[PDB]
Amino acid sequence: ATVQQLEGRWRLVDSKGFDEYMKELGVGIALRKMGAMAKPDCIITCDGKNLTIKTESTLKTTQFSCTLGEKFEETTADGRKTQTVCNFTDGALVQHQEWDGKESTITRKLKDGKLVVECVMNNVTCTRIYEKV
Ligand SMILES: CC(C)c1nc2ccc(Cl)cc2c(-c2ccccc2)c1C(=O)O
Repeated sequence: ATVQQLEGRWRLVDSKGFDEYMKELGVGIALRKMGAMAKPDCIITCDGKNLTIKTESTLKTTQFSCTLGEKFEETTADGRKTQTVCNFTDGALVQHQEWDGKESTITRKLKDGKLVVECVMNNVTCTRIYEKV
């Protein structure tokens, strides 16, 4: 298991719990409708400890870059300005976001050749699955 195994362009094939996660975040109706109906690609590139994650669809595209282990200001899809850290740990990329005394974790793992993305805030969870393209 290495962070490099997560590289490439990945296409969303299954979502569960995403709308609920967005309601927990407090996302408004315009963006929730967009997120319910987008089928984005995820594009992950990594060079050593440098990581970029771009999420791309007609409806909505976002991108961030970071150094693994380093705290940075991430502007999210829904416009939060979080203190984020990403680490590759026990075979998963773990992204922890902190803002206004709130927290959310997003994990990304390779399973059976598919990218599995899991999100949680206050026990409200989502699982999104991507196949490689
Ligand atoms: C971190 C992840 C679960 C995520 N969280 C979000 C949290 C809130 C919103 Cl409004 C969007 C997202 C979007 C996302 C970005 C573009 C198209 C569809 C979904 C994504 C995404 O797929 O990158």
